[PDB]
Amino acid sequence: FLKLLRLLLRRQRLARAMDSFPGPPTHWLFGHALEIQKTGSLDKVVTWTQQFPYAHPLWVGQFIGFLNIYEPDYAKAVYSRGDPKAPDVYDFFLQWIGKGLLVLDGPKWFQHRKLLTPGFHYDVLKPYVAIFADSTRIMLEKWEKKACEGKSFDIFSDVGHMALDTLMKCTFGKGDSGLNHRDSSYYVAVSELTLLMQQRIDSFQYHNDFIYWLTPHGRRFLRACRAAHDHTDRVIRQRKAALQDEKEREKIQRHLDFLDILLDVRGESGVQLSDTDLRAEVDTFMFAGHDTTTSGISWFLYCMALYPEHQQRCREEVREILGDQDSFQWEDLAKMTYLTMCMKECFRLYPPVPQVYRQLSKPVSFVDGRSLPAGSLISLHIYALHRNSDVWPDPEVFDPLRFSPENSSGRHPYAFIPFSAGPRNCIGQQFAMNEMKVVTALCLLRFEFSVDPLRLPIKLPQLVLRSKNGIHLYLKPL
Ligand code: HEM
Ligand SMILES: CCCCCCCC
Repeated sequence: FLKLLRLLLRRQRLARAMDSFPGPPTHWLFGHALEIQKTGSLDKVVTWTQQFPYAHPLWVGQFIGFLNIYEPDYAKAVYSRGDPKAPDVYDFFLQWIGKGLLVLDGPKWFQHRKLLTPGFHYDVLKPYVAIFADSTRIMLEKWEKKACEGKSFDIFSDVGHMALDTLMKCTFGKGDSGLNHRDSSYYVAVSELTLLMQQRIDSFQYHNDFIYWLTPHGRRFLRACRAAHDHTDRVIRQRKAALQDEKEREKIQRHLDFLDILLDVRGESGVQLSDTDLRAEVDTFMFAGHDTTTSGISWFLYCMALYPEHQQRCREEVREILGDQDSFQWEDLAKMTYLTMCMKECFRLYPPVPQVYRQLSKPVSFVDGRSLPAGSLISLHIYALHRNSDVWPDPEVFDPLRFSPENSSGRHPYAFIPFSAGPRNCIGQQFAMNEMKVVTALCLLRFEFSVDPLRLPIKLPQLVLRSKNGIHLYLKPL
């Protein structure tokens, strides 16, 4: 009883705050869940976006109500203020990545953010360029054999194994050994975790913790959680043991990679992390550092396939930059200006993270006079934001030149936020951008990509942006 009364009072509170915001009709039980759970609901939200300027309410089951926002001023008003993440959504992370940097709020988040930000300084990243090329070459060898077999194949999983391996070699001290059967067990568990958690987000019956853990869904989730934790436990043990080597420990001790910072080599961290805190940050970054870039690369190579003229331009840019070099140098990534424009245009139409959430700790007033109070829930729809017609002429049209120096000089700084923005932006953005430029550059020099008209990708939200049917492409070796 006590709890049910509070539940209805919040229900009425959240609803009243959004009364100045008209929105689509709500089912009496599911709210908007039934539209959201359909294939294509990202595009149905885009249509709601045209019917309701700026923002519109959004309900999952008549108890939780978000304000879906999709206009730059509205995005800027919230995502510049470092309000906490929406606990109704991010609490589902807890059995999986825990209270790591993505879930933390408040001054503990800033401590860890201060702690981990040196791990992604460009001097730490320069050596990673060589690792990116090695791991890509391993993937491209597999691909030259499949290609000569004549059938189209899904590239997503191969890109993921490659991304996972390159993430661990770069930021977790993995040695030259490479992928092992156990690494694929981790990869498969993330699929299950992001599948199930995305469905929990859209399924209000699964919201209550007590109930969820009794369902087959929740038990499946907790089996996957343990599988992920077995992986991160080994990676941690392995690096503590490897630092017991005299040669190795002397060597590490100017700039430290991600996992060594956490392990507080050289004592300089100035913060003491619990084992819980440590594993949560490893869980968090092991996930965020490969799931996202897998989506980005895979969707990019799809966009290059859809648009061979752009693909050929990118192929010629990177070919001139490489010359007779054995491999690209960190300095070369800046010259890939046109590849970067296509990559941004890809992320506009195919954002690797299409939706994020906040819970306002303070009120906010928007550019049109409407406002919201503290305690309300914000749903940043990056997908619709990037297709906003008031901001992007011909939104569905792929045009890399949208991101030329001239055409972006007066860009609203919150129009194109695939890595978010404000204090809770992506810590890994330049790690990711660098990885993806090196991988896709080598991909284009080695293969020419075309789509499969029989198996065109369908967009599938899954925390990051996946495909219902993979990304099946045809490859020509060169
Ligand atoms: C294509 C690449 C990437 C995309 C699209 C992406 C997207 C995002 C987004 C949208 C956020 C905000 C989270 C929210 O609003 O809830 C974010 C934050 C973050 N990303 Fe990424 N990310 C990328 C690459 C990376 C990489 C490479 C790593 C790890 C090495 C990573 C780790 C994280 C973490 C830990 C945060 C939280 C930072 C904080 O709260 O201070 N991301 N990312
Ligand atoms: C609720 C969706 C958030 C996904 C964040 C992923 C961070 C890279």
